[PDB]
Amino acid sequence: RQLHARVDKVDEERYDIEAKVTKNITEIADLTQKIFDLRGKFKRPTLRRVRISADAM
Amino acid sequence: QNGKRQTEREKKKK
Amino acid sequence: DEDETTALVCDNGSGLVKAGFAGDDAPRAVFPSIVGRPRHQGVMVGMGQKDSYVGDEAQSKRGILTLKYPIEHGIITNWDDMEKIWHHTFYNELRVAPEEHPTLLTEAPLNPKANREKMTQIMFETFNVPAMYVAIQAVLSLYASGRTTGIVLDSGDGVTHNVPIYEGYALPHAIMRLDLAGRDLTDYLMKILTERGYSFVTTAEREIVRDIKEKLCYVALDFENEMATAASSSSLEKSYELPDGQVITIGNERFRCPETLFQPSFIGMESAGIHETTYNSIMKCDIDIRKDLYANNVMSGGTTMYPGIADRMQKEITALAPSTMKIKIIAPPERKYSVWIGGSILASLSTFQQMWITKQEYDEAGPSIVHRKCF
Ligand SMILES: Nc1ncnc2c1ncn2[C@@H]1O[C@H](COP(=O)(O)OP(=O)(O)O)[C@@H](O)[C@H]1O
Repeated sequence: RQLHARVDKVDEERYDIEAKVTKNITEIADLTQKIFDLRGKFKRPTLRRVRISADAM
Repeated sequence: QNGKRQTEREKKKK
Repeated sequence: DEDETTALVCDNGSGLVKAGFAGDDAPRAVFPSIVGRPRHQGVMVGMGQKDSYVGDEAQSKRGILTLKYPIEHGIITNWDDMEKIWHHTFYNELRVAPEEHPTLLTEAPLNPKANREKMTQIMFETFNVPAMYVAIQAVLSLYASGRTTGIVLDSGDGVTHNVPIYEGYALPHAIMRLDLAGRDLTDYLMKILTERGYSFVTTAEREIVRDIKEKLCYVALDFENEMATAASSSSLEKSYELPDGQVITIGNERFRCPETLFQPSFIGMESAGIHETTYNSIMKCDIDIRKDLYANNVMSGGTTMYPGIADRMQKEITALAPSTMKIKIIAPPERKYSVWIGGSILASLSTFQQMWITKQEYDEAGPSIVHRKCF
């Protein structure tokens, strides 16, 4: 009987622990995209294949 | 003379 | 990140939100109680740019945003924006999860009921906080100031509450509440500066005027003599630098705005002013209470940082008070930062562990529990 009470309690707690992990994963995914947008902010001005045809032609 | 917590509570219990 | 499930303390007003954890001396971060939104059409693509901005983000990007305050005169009218402010407060700058910490919020004693009820619901439903308490601003100020007896005159951005407390108990019949606040003084300063050739009517302009007010304005000890000189000579003008390089100087307007606290008629308000209401909060209490409240006028809230205000408040009430008796003002460098400080103290008291509402009782009662358990 104690084990039934224990398994019932552990899954209630387990749900909350899994939810907490999920919340931190979600924050990483969101933070990661903000960083990627900031990366594009500074990399963008040079993302070209440049100054080749200028002499070839 | 005339709640967001109820939803989470249910998820963990179900 | 803490070694204990210390309560989080968030002093959420109509101005700035001060937040940190219980047991500390100061908030970890402060935030404008603002959610900002663009008033322009985007032209460039791949610029990031949010639909809405929160707190300091909203203020930093304000050049093209209209800025709204979810709290007006001490009450939350927009709780979706407060959920955003609290998300930011807790997860971006304090970087804590209320789910593992009790949370203490603050309000005036006659703040309409929806405020404490919605504050309770947001923290229990969106943050799933294990416990809640909504505290009295006067109580918090009294703990911060080292007193159990006195008048708490809290003249901040939202409302002036002005509640007399004796031996830690309310004397509610003597609350000389007044719908006159720092936000009205800001509005008055925008208008009086408009008269000097510097119009202030947009959001960016309003934030600038609030900054001007905080650095340049004062109430002084004697209005008529201060104006006799300020209205006659440039020697009392003070300059301010605006973000675009403009320079504004303010003369008698520098104190005529703030003076509205003593002369409310300046903005069309029908009121005796904050010093008469302070006096009446003492006078309306029993005669064996009055002596202790006269000796303990407790200053807190915003506007308490105007030059001449502590000296003036004691002068104005001692002038109405009877002779022989000594009347005194308490106005520590902890003025206005007393509500947050009190939150830290109160949250941490062992006797207060019987006041916290848990996320147990909450589910059976709902957010209305705040009216059964807090005050
Ligand atoms: N030097 C100052 N001059 C004029 N007003 C001030 C000054 N410092 C603070 N105040 C005003 O205090 C108000 C904030 O009230 P406050 O009680 O501190 O809210 P809270 O309890 O949430 O911290 C703002 O309108 C601010 O402009």
